[PDB]
Amino acid sequence: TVCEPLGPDRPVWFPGTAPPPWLDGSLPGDFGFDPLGFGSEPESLRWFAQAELMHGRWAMLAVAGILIPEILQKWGFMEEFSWYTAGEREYFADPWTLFVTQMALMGWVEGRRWMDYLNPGSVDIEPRFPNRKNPTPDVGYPGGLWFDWGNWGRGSPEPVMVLRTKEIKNGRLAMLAFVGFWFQVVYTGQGPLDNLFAHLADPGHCNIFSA
Amino acid sequence: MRDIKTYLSVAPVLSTLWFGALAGLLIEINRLFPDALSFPFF
Amino acid sequence: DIAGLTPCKESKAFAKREKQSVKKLNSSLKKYAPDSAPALAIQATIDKTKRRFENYGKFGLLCGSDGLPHLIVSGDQRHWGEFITPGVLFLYIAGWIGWVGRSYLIAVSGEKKPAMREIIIDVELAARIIPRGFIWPVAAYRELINGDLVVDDADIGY
Amino acid sequence: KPPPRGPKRGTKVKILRRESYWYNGTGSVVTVDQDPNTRYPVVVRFAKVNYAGVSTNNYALDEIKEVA
Amino acid sequence: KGSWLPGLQSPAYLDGSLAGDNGFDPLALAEDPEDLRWFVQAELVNGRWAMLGVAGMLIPEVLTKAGLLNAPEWYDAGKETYFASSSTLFVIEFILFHYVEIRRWQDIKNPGSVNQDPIFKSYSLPPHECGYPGSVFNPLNFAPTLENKEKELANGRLAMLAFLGFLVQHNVTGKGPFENLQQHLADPWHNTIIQTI
Ligand code: CLA
Ligand code: CLA
Ligand code: CLA
Ligand SMILES: CC(/C=C/C=C(C)/C=C/[C@@]12O[C@]1(C)C[C@@H](O)CC2(C)C)=C\C=C\C=C(C)\C=C\C=C(C)\C=C\[C@@]12O[C@]1(C)C[C@@H](O)CC2(C)C
Repeated sequence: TVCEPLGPDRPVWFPGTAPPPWLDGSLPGDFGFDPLGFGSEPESLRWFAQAELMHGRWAMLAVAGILIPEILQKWGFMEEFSWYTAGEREYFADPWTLFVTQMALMGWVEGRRWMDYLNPGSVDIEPRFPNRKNPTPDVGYPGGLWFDWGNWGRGSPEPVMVLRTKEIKNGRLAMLAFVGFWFQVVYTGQGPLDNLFAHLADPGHCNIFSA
Repeated sequence: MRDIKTYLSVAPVLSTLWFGALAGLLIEINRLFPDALSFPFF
Repeated sequence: DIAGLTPCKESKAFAKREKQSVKKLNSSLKKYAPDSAPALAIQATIDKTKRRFENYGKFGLLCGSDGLPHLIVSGDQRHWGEFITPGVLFLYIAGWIGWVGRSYLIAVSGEKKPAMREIIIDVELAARIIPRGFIWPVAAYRELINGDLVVDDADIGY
Repeated sequence: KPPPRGPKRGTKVKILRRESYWYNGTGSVVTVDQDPNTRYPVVVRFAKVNYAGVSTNNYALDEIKEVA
Repeated sequence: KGSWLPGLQSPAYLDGSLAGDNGFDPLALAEDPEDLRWFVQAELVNGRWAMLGVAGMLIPEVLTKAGLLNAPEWYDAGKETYFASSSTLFVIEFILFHYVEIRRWQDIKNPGSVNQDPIFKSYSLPPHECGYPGSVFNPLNFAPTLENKEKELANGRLAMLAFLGFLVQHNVTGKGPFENLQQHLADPWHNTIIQTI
């Protein structure tokens, strides 16, 4: 736990501006950007931090699942066609069965996680053979060799706050990427790589303003 | 922030949202069961 | 056939009403393109009222001498899909609401100035009090058993 | 040493008077004037305001019940 | 004890003295002790008769579909023709039950009152524990210990659940639940609540 208070250690998102006082910069990925001041009170602050982390991780997974199969279609062996139209793809089972199974299992898991949030340490999975003392928690970073078997979130590979900063920044970027992909498919009728190459060929004209 | 929460807990806005939700439920039921005169379940 | 009211699964004036309604609807329908979305919705409402007439001709609805449904609330559960079951359902709902409101008020009575929580509801307490509706028949029951539902000679003040 | 009449303090009282808004009502004593020339020496606050906007008035002891 | 929510604290209503405690009251019904007793007795009786009923549903069905026996479905047994007409056995049931259950209720209101068979004075009864009657009910001298009451209540709760399942599945289908199981084993994905709507 390292703090990033005002000064050179605090590169303000808006140069020449004093960041909101209740934005200390402890949470990695902070730059003093909350003009709406939603993080005014601490309970809301931590709640929004958890929401941000979850959104970032899910958005990373979603953008990977969009990107990789489409390029492996374009040039790779197997041809995974339009992902936006894969939502209605036909499988062995009906979409509602898939939906209810997803909801059951994810409700189980996310409910256990919800109780962990409301009551830290009271719902954890970390066995204890004798004489080896286990690690604690920092909710949002469960620890133990279930979700950190590489021993990366604790020390050695990088000071923690730096790696969490990497994570939150990449997650914000991935959120932008997902909303961009979706909005493009709303407007255009291709995948992300197709729009990409179309822009590469004609950067000067092949844009949103092409029509 | 908490001020806007206590403000949102003031009866006008709470009542408006509650009534909107109830009316939406009723109109959706009517959509999924047109003219619904009797109780043809038992 | 209560007092001679035949069900309009068999009466005729019902068929006449249905015929005239669908007829005026169809005559209105032939003033647009056969594919225009308004004409499409018109045909949709046509088939909708048709299947309504059909549904009414499926649930023993005794039917007037002028071609109109007519409820039979005399108590005979033969025609109960009109009053008895919807009646007890609405009674359940009303008891739900009454009990939850009463319990909320009885709870919040114990504060400094309960008016401040009567104008601005304790939405947290409201949320953890509200779903108790499933208890309203039984709970109040025990209350009356234990006499903790009414009062005897405390009238004003509290 | 002369025994002061009226309840001591904080004693919730039940009103016996008929022609007040709080007939059969539960109030709280706030003081009693020890002067034996008074004619209504106790005074009671309530949690329910009456029509005139007032929330306090006077009584004798006969119109009180020292409930608890 | 086993709070069914690894993070929630159990309310003071269900300490753990009574068997099967898990703090499973998210609506605070039995927070009054006498009503807690009432619902204890109600759960006991409902679970016992639900076990009875679910046995009487399942076992006949499989023994008939096995070819060893022949007996109609539990729902198809009403219209069946017996040595006795319906109303006769029904009124006999009514009188016998209005005796037994009213004695049970009198025991509930008064612990240890109606003990003896009021016909003969010996042979009567050893004093009991409410909800767990005495000699003439447990002939095999089973010790009423823990892990017996807990197993009873758990089996009875699951039996209640299974009975409600039987009833609603007969409602939606009208078929034998074991046939539903066979169709299920054929293809659990092609055979579920989804397709039948
Ligand atoms: C002992 C409990 C029990 C068991 C073993 C079953 C078993 C079955 N039910 Mg069923 N059911 C139950 C209770 C149960 N039900 C209850 C309480 C209800 C009322 C809400 C229903 C309502 C119901 C309907 C409406 C239908 C089934 C159907 C079915 C069959 C296909 C499964 C399916 O569609 O999902 C079952 C659907 C449910 C809504 C069941 C929910 C049960 C709850 C969640 C408790 C069960 C949890 C339990 C611990 C997990 C299963 C235990 C098992 C592995 C031993 C299957 C044989 C279908 C069928 O017959 O088609 C083949 C069907 O159409 N059930
Ligand atoms: C990571 C952000 C990102 C990137 C790299 C792209 C890239 C692209 N978009 Mg795009 N887009 C984005 C976000 C992004 N978008 C978002 C958030 C939306 C929702 C409003 C859209 C909506 C959108 C539509 C509707 C269309 C494109 C299209 C395109 C392609 C042609 C460029 C163009 O005309 O659009 C320019 C894109 C915008 C004006 C969107 C503005 C939003 C982004 C975030 C601008 C900010 C820049 C970014 C933060 C700085 C770089 C970060 C990083 C890449 C280094 C190009 C590959 C077109 C296409 O399909 O190609 C043929 C097209 O028709 N975009
Ligand atoms: C849950 C609260 C509640 C309960 C249990 C009752 C109960 C009763 N009221 Mg009543 N009442 C209420 C609220 C309530 N009232 C409110 C808010 C008003 C003002 C609009 C009235 C106005 C009123 C009049 C004018 C009369 C009664 C009468 C009666 C009695 C007969 C039933 C009747 O005629 O009601 C008829 C039904 C109504 C009047 C509808 C009012 C019910 C409201 C809409 C429910 C309020 C719920 C709450 C505010 C919402 C918050 C929900 C929760 C999350 C907190 C009965 C004791 C009658 C009586 O004296 O009988 C002897 C009578 O003449 N009430
Ligand atoms: C499911 C059930 C009750 C379930 C109640 C539950 C879960 C309540 C849960 C909660 O309260 C708690 C715990 C805590 C609260 O904060 C939350 C809620 C959720 C409110 C009772 C079923 C109870 C079911 C019972 C008692 C069934 C008995 C069946 C019998 C006797 C069968 C008889 C037959 O089968 C034979 C014998 C012969 C056949 O031929 C004919 C017939 C007649 C059909």
